[PDB]
Amino acid sequence: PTHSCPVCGMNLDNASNSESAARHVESHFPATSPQALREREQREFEMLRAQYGMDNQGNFREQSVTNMQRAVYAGEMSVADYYERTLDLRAAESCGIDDGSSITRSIVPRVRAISTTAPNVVRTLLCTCVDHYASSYGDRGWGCGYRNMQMLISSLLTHTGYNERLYKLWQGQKPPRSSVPSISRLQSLIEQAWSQGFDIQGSEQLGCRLVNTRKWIGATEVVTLLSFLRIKCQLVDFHRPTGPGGTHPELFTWVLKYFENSVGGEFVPPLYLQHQGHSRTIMGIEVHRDGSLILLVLDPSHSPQQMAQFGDTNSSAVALRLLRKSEAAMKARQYQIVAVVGTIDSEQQYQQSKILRGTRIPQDR
Amino acid sequence: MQIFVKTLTGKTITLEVEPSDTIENVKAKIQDKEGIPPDQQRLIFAGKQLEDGRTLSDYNIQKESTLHLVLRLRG
Ligand code: NA
Ligand code: NA
Ligand SMILES: [Zn+2]
Repeated sequence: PTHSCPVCGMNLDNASNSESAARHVESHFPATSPQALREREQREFEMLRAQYGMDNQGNFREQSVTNMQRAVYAGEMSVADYYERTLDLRAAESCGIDDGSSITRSIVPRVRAISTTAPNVVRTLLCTCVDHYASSYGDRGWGCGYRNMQMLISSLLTHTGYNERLYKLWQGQKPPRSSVPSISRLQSLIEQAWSQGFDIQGSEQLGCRLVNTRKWIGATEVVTLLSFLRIKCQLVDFHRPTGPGGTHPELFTWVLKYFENSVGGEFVPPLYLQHQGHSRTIMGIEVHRDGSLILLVLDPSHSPQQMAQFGDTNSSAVALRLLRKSEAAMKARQYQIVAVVGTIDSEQQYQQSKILRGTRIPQDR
Repeated sequence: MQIFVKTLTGKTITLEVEPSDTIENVKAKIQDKEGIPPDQQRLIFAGKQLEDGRTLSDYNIQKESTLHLVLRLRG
């Protein structure tokens, strides 16, 4: 036997071809040596639960304390800084407000200044305003969906109509009207939305539990939250590539048309962008001199130090590469976008928005 | 033959399948039994996301295997 299966010892010389032989071997994953099958199921079950945070294990406050302490022992954070950050966190979390430690302000004018002077840029189409929220000590690894929600809310709050709806989340408390809810408060509001009947299908998928977890969320939880707060969304499902080499030209065309409503001066919020395993925020789009379209994508995995470069004395022209995504750089098999498109104006529409509805592009329904 | 499909909440259902059934067919059976749209279903076995056009036999999925069912697009 020139080659046999290293796990079960099957003679692979009589396989139909090399792909089927390799595919048999890989079916033993993760076993690579001669080794019940219900055990591998448990291991995979645990690894998927840990990845998605579906085991409810840990929470934002605990991870914050642990990771800040690790930074102290690593020499990265002074003990004084530990005390200031911990106090700020407790104070802001007492009100359900994000503590602002991971924010970078004024993203739109900073990006616009660099983009409009970039040599190959002919048009720069941006949301009206947005602040960047970076994942930090308490949420790195899992907070991306919530941070992107925070970025979108930071923009919506500047519009008095949307501010009026969002401000209802404070339920009696009277913080500054520009206050952005913390991750823990966002988890609470989603649980409350679920308990009033929003997206029963989705709440069941997530174990009907979000507060005091480190659980991954996606575009549907964004829609759930905003619909709960009487804000009308649209969820657009770019379910398969539409261009050569696995690219998404139809997503870029959709984003261009979306932001073309921004030149009139009317308020245009950014877009929530989901793919498998990670979410981001589309803050705008550039048209380059050959006519190609380049997304400007904010990412909570980028640090405040990375985002500070856009305001720097130098770091500008090439530093913009961090936000830019051409069609060749967007090759996930599937993307979903959530856009805010207005307000929910009656109890009938409110109740109906409890069943989430999405738009598929290309249309296959 | 019987296999199991288990979501990340632990909800487990059993399916009657055959080795020549395609993954698309299995997602249709999941929809018939639980009402879950196939476009929301991500089936995982032995570290792979199973492709709609391949069969259970292609993935060496035998009797009493558990497929893990991840739902929607999250991250
Ligand atoms: Na927990
Ligand atoms: Na880039
Ligand atoms: Zn083998």
